[PDB]
Amino acid sequence: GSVVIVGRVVLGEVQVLSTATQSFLGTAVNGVMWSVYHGAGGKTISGPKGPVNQMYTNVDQDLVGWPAPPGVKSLTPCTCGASDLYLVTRHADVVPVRRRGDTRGALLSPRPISTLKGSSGGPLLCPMGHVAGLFRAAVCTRGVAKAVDFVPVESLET
Ligand SMILES: CC(C)(C)[C@@H]1NC(=O)O[C@@H]2CCC[C@H]2OC/C=C/C(F)(F)c2nc3ccccc3nc2O[C@@H]2C[C@@H](C(=O)N[C@]3(C(=O)NS(=O)(=O)C4(C)CC4)C[C@H]3C(F)F)N(C2)C1=O
Ligand SMILES: [Zn+2]
Repeated sequence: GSVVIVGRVVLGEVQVLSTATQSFLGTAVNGVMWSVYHGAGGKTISGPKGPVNQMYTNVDQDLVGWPAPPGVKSLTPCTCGASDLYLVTRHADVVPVRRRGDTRGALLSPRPISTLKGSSGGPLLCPMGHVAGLFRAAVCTRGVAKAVDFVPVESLET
């Protein structure tokens, strides 16, 4: 009934999060580990110090947030306005993405949806290594991902 940290992706470190049935990612920004509601629901983040309740819960935007667990360093928000981004997956892959709006980004090369499955909550990074967005959904046709939908980093504030 809680979310557990089961690993990380070393870039800054993205957290690999798991429930009893699902696994996804968590990205710390502004002292808050953000993730997606469709993975974590309203569940707490567990750990040796005891369960911690979510401090942010938005079902409409599919965005949730816990206070960053001790040791989870926050990534730097992107302020350079880059349009060439990089999606970090749970498998440490770094998929180039061309931003085509506030919440959308086109893939330079279509990827099978299976390779992006489980990477919701991962960051989209700019050429400087700063987080410009948070992976939420994929634009899928014939089982192939041609674009992604993400929560803009501007929405990841206190
Ligand atoms: C066809 C498709 C690809 C399955 C689907 N595309 C899709 O919907 O595209 C349209 C067009 C562009 C945006 C989107 O508009 C609808 C908005 C969807 C949403 F995201 F805002 C969302 N809000 C919710 C809020 C509350 C409760 C449930 C919600 N459920 C949602 O959507 C659901 C979930 C989301 C998802 O699967 N995300 C990913 C992922 O990895 N998850 S996961 O870790 O394996 C796992 C399931 C363990 C947690 C990255 C994408 C993929 F790479 F795996 N979905 C379905 C999709 O992406
Ligand atoms: Zn930047």
